[PDB]
Amino acid sequence: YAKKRGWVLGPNNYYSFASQQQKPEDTTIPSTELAKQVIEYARQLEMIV
Amino acid sequence: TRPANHRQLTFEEIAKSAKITVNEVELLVMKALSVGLVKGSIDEVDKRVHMTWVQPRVLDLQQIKGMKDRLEFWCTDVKSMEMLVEHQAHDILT
Amino acid sequence: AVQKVVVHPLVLLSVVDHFNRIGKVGNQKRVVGVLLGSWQKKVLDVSNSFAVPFDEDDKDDSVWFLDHDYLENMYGMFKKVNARERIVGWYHTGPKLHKNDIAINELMKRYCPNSVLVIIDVKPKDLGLPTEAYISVEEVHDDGTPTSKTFEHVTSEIGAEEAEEVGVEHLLRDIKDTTVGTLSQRITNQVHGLKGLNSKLLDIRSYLEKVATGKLPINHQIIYQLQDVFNLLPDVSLQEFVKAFYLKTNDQMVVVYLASLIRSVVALHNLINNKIANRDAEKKEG
Repeated sequence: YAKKRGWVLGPNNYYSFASQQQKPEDTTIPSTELAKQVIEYARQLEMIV
Repeated sequence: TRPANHRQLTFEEIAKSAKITVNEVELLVMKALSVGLVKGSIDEVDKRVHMTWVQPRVLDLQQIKGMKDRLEFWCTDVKSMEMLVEHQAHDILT
Repeated sequence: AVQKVVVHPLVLLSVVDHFNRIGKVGNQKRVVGVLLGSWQKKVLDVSNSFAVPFDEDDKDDSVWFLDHDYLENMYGMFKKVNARERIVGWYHTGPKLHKNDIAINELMKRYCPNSVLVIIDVKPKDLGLPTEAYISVEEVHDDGTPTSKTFEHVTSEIGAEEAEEVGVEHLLRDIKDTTVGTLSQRITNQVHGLKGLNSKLLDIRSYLEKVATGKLPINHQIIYQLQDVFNLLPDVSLQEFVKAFYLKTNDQMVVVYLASLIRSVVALHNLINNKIANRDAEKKEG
């Protein structure tokens, strides 16, 4: 596991790499696809005509 | 300098640029709000000043260039979304 | 101190009349007449108007002739038939205005103190472009720039009267555009509401790249008038929009959820009553 992956034994301590990202801010990706979902409602509130 | 990206500026940047101490940055911005050069507010739970700049002026051709590129981005984003609306709702346009 | 003008839908028809009252032999390609109005308090109103013989030579572009005697009689004739209407200014057509319009204006200010002009469009009518009005103002220019006229713009609107609006609906008779729309007129109001948007935005960069090159000299007036557009558009980040947008979006999805529930029970009941009436006429025909 030390030669393939990380887990480097140093001063009697392993070190596994780790992070995280952040995304609550994007109202923009539910802006385009929601606009598609609202129109395809109103497309189908008519058109069997 | 920052085109309204993160307009909430902290005390360190004013104290560095205006070479004024930290005990005078609050008296400095109340004088600016008194005159009418800006209409922002002051927060001290993070020691950061919110800024809504309302007093414009002259600029050079160098700020004209990025203004057009933001305008060209402004042009191509609105036109692309009209093409998505015109294609999607053409059958109910009439 | 003019807020806006109100152009009734009668006077522009008289211009389209007088645009055709000269085009049989005239090559003037502009129509100049006298605008009559009813200045009430602060908003301006235009009820009736008329025209006047006017020519203009392209050479030296400073020669003009107005008929004052025809202006004195016919306005005096209108006062006798209607002592309500009076002068408010003048009008001319053609998008490209000639430069006698200061010379015409500064003469007939002896009639009207707050003299006003209205520019209409007879041929440029394809896109969304209404009539246009300016105002007679006299300043130097800005601070230290040489003196000129600088006709300032006053915004314009269209308003009819009671018979002037009901008589319009009887004339059209072709599409008639009913009130509150059934999802088809409303989306097109957002379609061609946006077709005029980028037509303005293409026009801003066209003048900007004209002056970013530097052919025509700058006007500082339009610079900060453009600069407060870009640093006053909203920026949607957190807890001011993304919280508060779903609070009214997940609100309005509850009431259209009734439309899912109710309309499905409507057509189901119409299915039951037909399938009862079908099989009972079928079982009793034989």
